[PDB]
Amino acid sequence: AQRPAKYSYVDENGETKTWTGQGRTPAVIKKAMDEQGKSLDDFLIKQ
Repeated sequence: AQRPAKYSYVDENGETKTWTGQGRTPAVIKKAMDEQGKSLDDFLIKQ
């Protein structure tokens, strides 16, 4: 608990849908790969 699941991303809404729960793959990762990793580190918000 009290730890990041794996990563996060936005798509349907401006809010983070999150990878776990019901994100998995293939999903938003398609667009990320299409734009050539436009959110590699940005997935987990801003460092």
